[PDB]
Amino acid sequence: ISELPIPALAAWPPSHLRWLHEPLDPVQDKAWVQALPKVELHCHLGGFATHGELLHKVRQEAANPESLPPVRAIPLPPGWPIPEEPIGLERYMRLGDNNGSALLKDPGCLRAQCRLLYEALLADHVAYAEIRCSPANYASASRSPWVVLQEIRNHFQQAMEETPEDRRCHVNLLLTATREEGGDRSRIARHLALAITAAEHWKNGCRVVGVDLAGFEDRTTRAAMFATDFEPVHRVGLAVTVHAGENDDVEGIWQAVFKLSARRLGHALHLSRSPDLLRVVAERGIAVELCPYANLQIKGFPLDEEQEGSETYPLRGYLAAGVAVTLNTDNLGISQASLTDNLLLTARLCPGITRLEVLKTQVFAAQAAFANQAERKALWARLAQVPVPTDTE
Amino acid sequence: ISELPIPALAAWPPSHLRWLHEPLDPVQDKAWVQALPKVELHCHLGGFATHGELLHKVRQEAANPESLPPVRAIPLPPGWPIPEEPIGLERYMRLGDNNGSALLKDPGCLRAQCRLLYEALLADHVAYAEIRCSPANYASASRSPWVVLQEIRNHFQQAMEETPEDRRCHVNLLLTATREEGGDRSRIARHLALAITAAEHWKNGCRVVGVDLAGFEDRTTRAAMFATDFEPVHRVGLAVTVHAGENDDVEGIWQAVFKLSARRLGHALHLSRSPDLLRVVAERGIAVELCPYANLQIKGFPLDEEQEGSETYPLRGYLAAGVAVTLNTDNLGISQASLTDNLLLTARLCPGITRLEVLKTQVFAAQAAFANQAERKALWARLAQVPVPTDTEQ
Amino acid sequence: ISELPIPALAAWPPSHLRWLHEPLDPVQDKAWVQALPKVELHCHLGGFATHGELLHKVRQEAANPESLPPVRAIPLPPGWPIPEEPIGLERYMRLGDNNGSALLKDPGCLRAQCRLLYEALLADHVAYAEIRCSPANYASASRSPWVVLQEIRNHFQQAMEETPEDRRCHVNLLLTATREEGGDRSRIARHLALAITAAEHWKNGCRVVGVDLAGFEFATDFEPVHRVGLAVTVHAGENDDVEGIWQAVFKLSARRLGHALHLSRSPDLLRVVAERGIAVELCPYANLQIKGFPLDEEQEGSETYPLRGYLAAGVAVTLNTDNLGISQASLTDNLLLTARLCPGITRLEVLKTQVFAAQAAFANQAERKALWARLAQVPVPTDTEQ
Amino acid sequence: ISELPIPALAAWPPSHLRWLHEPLDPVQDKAWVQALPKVELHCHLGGFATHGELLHKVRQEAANPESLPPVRAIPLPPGWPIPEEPIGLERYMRLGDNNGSALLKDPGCLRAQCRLLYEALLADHVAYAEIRCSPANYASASRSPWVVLQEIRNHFQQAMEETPEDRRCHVNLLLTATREEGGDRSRIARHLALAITAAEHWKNGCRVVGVDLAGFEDRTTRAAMFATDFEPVHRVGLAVTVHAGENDDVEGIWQAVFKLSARRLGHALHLSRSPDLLRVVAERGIAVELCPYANLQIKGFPLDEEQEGSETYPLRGYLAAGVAVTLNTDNLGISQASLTDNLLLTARLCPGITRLEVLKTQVFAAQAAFANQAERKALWARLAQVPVPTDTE
Amino acid sequence: LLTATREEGGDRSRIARHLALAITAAEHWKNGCRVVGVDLAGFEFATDFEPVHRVGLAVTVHAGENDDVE
Amino acid sequence: GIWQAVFKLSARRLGHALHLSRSPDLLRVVAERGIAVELCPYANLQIKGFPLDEEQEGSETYPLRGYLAAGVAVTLNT
Ligand SMILES: Nc1ncnc2c1ncn2[C@@H]1O[C@H](COP(=O)(O)OP(=O)(O)OP(=O)(O)O)[C@@H](O)[C@H]1O
Ligand SMILES: Nc1ncnc2c1ncn2[C@@H]1O[C@H](COP(=O)(O)OP(=O)(O)OP(=O)(O)O)[C@@H](O)[C@H]1O
Ligand SMILES: Nc1ncnc2c1ncn2[C@@H]1O[C@H](COP(=O)(O)OP(=O)(O)OP(=O)(O)O)[C@@H](O)[C@H]1O
Ligand SMILES: Nc1ncnc2c1ncn2[C@@H]1O[C@H](COP(=O)(O)OP(=O)(O)OP(=O)(O)O)[C@@H](O)[C@H]1O
Ligand SMILES: [Mg+2]
Ligand SMILES: [Mg+2]
Ligand SMILES: [Zn+2]
Ligand SMILES: [Zn+2]
Ligand SMILES: [Zn+2]
Repeated sequence: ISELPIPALAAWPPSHLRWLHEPLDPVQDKAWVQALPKVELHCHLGGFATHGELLHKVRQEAANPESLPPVRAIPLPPGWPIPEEPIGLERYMRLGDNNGSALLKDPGCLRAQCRLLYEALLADHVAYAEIRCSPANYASASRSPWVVLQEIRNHFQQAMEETPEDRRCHVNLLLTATREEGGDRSRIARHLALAITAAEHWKNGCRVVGVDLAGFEDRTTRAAMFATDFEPVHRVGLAVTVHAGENDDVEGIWQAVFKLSARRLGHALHLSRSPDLLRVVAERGIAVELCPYANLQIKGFPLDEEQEGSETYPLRGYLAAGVAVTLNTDNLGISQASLTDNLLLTARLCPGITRLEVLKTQVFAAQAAFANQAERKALWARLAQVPVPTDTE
Repeated sequence: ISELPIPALAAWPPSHLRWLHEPLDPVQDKAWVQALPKVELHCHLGGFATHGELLHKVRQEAANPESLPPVRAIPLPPGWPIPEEPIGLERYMRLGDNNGSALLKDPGCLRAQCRLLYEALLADHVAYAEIRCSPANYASASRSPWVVLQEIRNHFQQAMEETPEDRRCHVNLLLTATREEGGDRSRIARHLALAITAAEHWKNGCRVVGVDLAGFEDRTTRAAMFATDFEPVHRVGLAVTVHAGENDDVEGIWQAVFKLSARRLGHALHLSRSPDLLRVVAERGIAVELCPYANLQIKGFPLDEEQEGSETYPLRGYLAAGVAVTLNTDNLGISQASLTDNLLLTARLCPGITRLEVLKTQVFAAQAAFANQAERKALWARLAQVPVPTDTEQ
Repeated sequence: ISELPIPALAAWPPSHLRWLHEPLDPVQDKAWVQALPKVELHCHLGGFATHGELLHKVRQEAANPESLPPVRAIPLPPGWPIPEEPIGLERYMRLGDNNGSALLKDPGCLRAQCRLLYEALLADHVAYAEIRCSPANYASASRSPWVVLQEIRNHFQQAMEETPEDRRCHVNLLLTATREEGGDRSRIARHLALAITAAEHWKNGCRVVGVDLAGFEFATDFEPVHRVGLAVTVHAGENDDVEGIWQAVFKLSARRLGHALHLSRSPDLLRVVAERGIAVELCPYANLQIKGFPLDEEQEGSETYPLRGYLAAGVAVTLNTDNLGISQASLTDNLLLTARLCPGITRLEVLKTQVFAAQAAFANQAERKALWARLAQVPVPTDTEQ
Repeated sequence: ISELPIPALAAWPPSHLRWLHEPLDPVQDKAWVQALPKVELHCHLGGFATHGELLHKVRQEAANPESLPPVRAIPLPPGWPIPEEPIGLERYMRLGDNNGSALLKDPGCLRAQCRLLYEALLADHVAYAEIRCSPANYASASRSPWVVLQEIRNHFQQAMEETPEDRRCHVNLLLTATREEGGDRSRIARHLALAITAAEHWKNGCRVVGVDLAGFEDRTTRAAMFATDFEPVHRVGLAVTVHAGENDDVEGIWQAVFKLSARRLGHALHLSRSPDLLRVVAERGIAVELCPYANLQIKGFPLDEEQEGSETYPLRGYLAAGVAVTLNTDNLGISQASLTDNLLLTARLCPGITRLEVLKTQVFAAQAAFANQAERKALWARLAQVPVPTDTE
Repeated sequence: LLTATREEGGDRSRIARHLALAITAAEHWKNGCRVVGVDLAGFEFATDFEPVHRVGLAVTVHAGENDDVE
Repeated sequence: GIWQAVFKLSARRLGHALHLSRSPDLLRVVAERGIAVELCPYANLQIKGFPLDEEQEGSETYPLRGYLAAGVAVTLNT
């Protein structure tokens, strides 16, 4: 019974302790997954309402109506949400363009984004979430990057107060730095000053808990990421999370762990190919952020297989290796899946996956989260509220 | 019309122009200096209402008039503000313990501090001021350093908008990297991060224009500050001023100019010892900001000497070497002297200083201010209104 | 129920769960701490038997009996498990000069030293131990530091195979690279290169798991160490700078801090050290004898022992013995004197220090599964009658 | 009379002041500009007698006439000095091949290049000149770079002492480190060491006032410059000037102002592209030295336009932004025109340029010059004799 | 040989002036008496002597007043 | 590269230093400090290629004799 992830999970009927050790079914477990207290660690604010009804619930709430960019017709590929072929990384980002930097440069639209994203998290029974936003991308002449960030924190804090304590998703903000750094260096340290300042203005509720180092994928940005002083952010308590991904550079992942002191690696899909890096990423406690739907639509993986293979999703191999893996959503709108759908899609990507393994990902996520001693004492008290199975056999 | 700093002093009557070249009279010219549109560059906000009737008025404005610390009795040296013998900076910095860290943590006391200070700036006819504040010292559990800073800016911004354009003193903010109390890399990283964010939150009115690198005296405070990357400060447009008082350390001034890229030197009273450093300061146009009363009280100088001596005030020596010298007040309350008084003391401190030297120091200050093109155009328009003399009869 | 660190403490009768939350008895619980499966993370090989009778046993079975330097004179301070006053560190080092570099720079003696130390670990019911050695300190003109290290590993490896698997104490080596503030810097280079080479040589049984740092309390010297999967632990004893623990965590990439008794001074270091999982190695007897702490106080003051404060803050605190012979106290004794130093320490906290050590050990996946299973069999209480 | 650059312009009658604010006429103002006390801050010694009669005058005074290189065929592009199309830097550099480090290696020819150049400076009524030379390029087996530098300084000093004080141009020397790509980084060390030695040797008359980083237009010598430790040249009182490379890079300029402590920038024609860099350059007081003819022939700009544009000469944009802009001649021989000719071209390159703008540029040059307190007090006394207009209406 | 002596927090201009003088004199004279190297009476500064090595000047370290192999 | 090897790697031998004569200062430093230049004739010919069976010393000729005449310690290897 010691193999169980949660201490409260041991004191169950013996039948359920055998059900949890049985492979998860992606069709009949939609109700059990839909009630699990979940943790979200890789969520982008810009890619939430990128098309559909949500894209018009935000545009109808704009402060000024006549300034919104006209809705362009971005054709979602066929087979979507599950494309028959990968669409690449560049096409994946371009899919969500009716939101982000063009729709949320408005007090009204940005408030519909924060408020609509919180209800979606509550609809998925998420107990903790680190939302990744770029305030510097949304700043107009009158709206400073601090004004934008100060409103995002206040909108989420307002949502967290109107809900009861037991149905309350605790939202924390990660500040991402990407895109513009390829043409300047002032922005890389202009964005690290917000985090240091934002990490001190607020001490309770919604807080800026870390700095998200997007742009670690490119090579010139990586030149400026190690050409920047990161000790000031380390002293102030901010944690560092990095985007790995298409660039399959083992040397890049090595520098982040030991030069930037990164505590989480995003989209580390090619980590098993280096056996020496896997151990270091497994003994030091580094948490890997995996996104099932967002990786199938950008890289492609075999679905509905029978036995493990050479191009299988690395979720199973990481768990055996001891790596602390976590399943996330990446882009709730640019993709079409909630945190429940992603957890269910890891039964057609990873053959033989156990239901208890789905619970371990929410225990690893509950330890990788950049929360304090108070936030992480109410998160574990909510993961112990896992619902009893509906079938049991 | 050969060597005239202000260009409005060219259609100047020859009788008055010759009067401009005569030595300044400390007692008679008090009325003329009082009407001069001056520039302030070294003014510590927390040393304004240190004692006297001004200290009390900051204390009935307290939002919570029960947590106010008691009034500690801090006697002044006899003969203040002109002490018989210099008291040193350690004793000097303790005279203003009734205001500062204790007090100014109440939101009401800070608002009175900012508004009362602005009133004293209009009384001296100051056209541009750069107040040095440390928001990290007035912060509490419910008041972060950013909240304190945003309150200080909005108190000065309101006062600016309530004044006519022709009689308005434009106030800017400098963030001070504190003395030996500072030096921790977790504290100098917070001070610079706040300055970078505040340098961009505001683009009109009262603004944050630079960081004051106090504690340069401490040898342990150095090399924690040379170990921090000041490049992001320079990229965002923040100017660096170094508070180089209370020693002759020639190898520290050399590194501030060329490593920290500092643009102003505070209390550089030993520049004449190193002629090589004096040429670099004069040629590169680094402004040396001198504080007459604060220097006389802290370290002492001869007064009313007939001829220039070895220990004489270096104000005229700096001017002869083409150094952009500026005269400031340092601490309005602790020193117990206004900007007008500081200019008049130069006659006693520096023998034979002409009335054109005083006007030159104000032109030097206008060039050394951390002001953008919009504020410079307004400051230059105010410096062209030189008051007409009254005693041009000898 | 979701507060015990092992999913086996929960499924007990109600009274046992109630006896754990009571303060640990430093007398009655002697028979129960002795039966606990402990984990040792701060043990020095050069201080096992520095005087007494075990000095003779190591001295008896040398291989060059005409070389053994004569026994010097070591006055133990008054009583000494527990000194009346601190003796300092530099004095504390010289309390064990009858054993170490001199005696162990002889093939026969070094066999006894590793053979006897493993004997002590078994008697204490230790399921895991990371021993610290300095092979370059035992080298001669015909016994290179590699030869010394290879002998040490096989002596521990031989003992492990001679003991049954149920009672086996898995031992791993931890090379100590000490910063000579006056001495030559080559021995820093030799030790690091020796650990980088030993990392790949052995993959089963006794292994060289990491490098220890007695000094710098060196950033560029440790980049190669991190490539080969070696974990660095930094001594943080004498001196009281925060900037040393601040550059050990983020420049040397340290994963364990030894004798860090002044973390509470800084309020940001405690959060960082308690949010990244950095473990603090504490030695009750060694810290008491070196620096001195109030004992038997009925309340927690300003100078009290920081174990309970660290535990409240979430810092992963382990309890160790540092030097066995020099301190003259076993792991159970160190685990019992903590009650005297820390008033109100519950007996579940003592169980907490062992779980934290299990997560702090430099063992691999296979090593951890044997260590975790062995910790599952927690001994049932004996004196539960009140 | 509150923004007049020169204090002596306030005493003018209030009828010429109206003329002073009118746009510069490049045809009717030839006589007025020719009598203006001018300042030359960018003038290469090796590109003066590159062709024409001046080349043969220099070639005729050689001490070793048998060693004179043959006069090669250098065809100037058609339409010179106003090329029909830009000819580029590399082609522009090769126009001055009949003069340079071929004739100047002869001690006799060096006198002609140094004494004829001074005679061309008095024709333009220049009150202060900063000639930049590379003594290491004219060295021989029996003539070290220090020997060449002594002759250059003493040839200009002799001419300076044979001219009246109210008619004498004060010539100062700048040493150029011309970026040998990798093969010779000892040339940079040799160049900087020569400047430091000469910075203390002479304290009166002609002096070595600074070092010219003409090699900043590269990528490996820019890296060589950025690791050269310019600290010693800063302690001996030497100023630093940097050639803003033809490559449109902003990261180089940011390091020239804050890492090399440069006090001037040469051909900084792309400062407006970064609005944050133009603000720092305008506030710190860095002087941008612009050559109209050298820029119109190398890069090419629209001429005689009736209004501004997206490709117009950046003189007006820099002046409006509060930047210290100076007009120079660069290579006075290769460009085939004088300082007076360059000033009148701004009426064609920059439409609407006023006659008070050219006066401002001379005031900017007088403040950007690397002169001491003695040479500056004599330069201002010469700039106060502004010639009275000959038209007035 | 030109001696570039580090001072106890004294002057730093002479350590650079002597190095520049040595670099110039190494190329100035090629017969008879010559400047053949620089003497370092301090640091016993690694970024201050790259120009010395790039020109072929030999350096001799003038150790003293200490017993340190470092 | 030959500069950083000598003065930053503290090299005592240089392998395949066929372009030493391009920098007279570097050649003089190598000769004076006694740094040995190890040359491989067949490997250099097969990789770089040099004229063969000439009668005089050309610009592209193999740099052995030039290095020996300059006082450099040259070694021939396989
Ligand atoms: N897979 C990825 N790889 C690299 N960068 C990514 C990736 N996914 C998101 N980003 C970065 O995340 C940043 C934040 O995206 P977000 O969804 O919050 O909207 P946004 O900033 O408005 O987007 P955009 O930059 O596309 O207009 C974007 O700048 C994008 O550069
Ligand atoms: N060297 C200095 N460093 C920092 N602040 C200074 C200094 N000299 C004067 N001050 C004033 O101190 C203010 C912040 O510090 P604080 O008000 O606590 O003063 P203090 O000198 O530390 O002591 P006190 O509060 O007793 O006056 C600054 O805004 C400035 O007004
Ligand atoms: N508790 C400690 N604190 C600091 N340094 C220590 C400590 N214990 C040992 N060292 C250092 O580690 C080395 C000794 O390690 P070890 O105890 O394994 O061998 P030893 O037999 O005691 O050696 P030696 O006789 O050379 O001291 C020496 O550098 C000693 O300074
Ligand atoms: N416009 C320019 N941009 C960049 N570098 C330049 C420019 N003009 C000249 N230089 C550099 O200045 C160096 C010295 O120029 P100068 O005219 O004084 O010498 P020179 O005798 O003409 O030299 P050379 O024969 O090598 O061209 C030239 O070698 C060239 O490297
Ligand atoms: Mg010992
Ligand atoms: Mg030429
Ligand atoms: Zn992300
Ligand atoms: Zn001050
Ligand atoms: Zn040039």
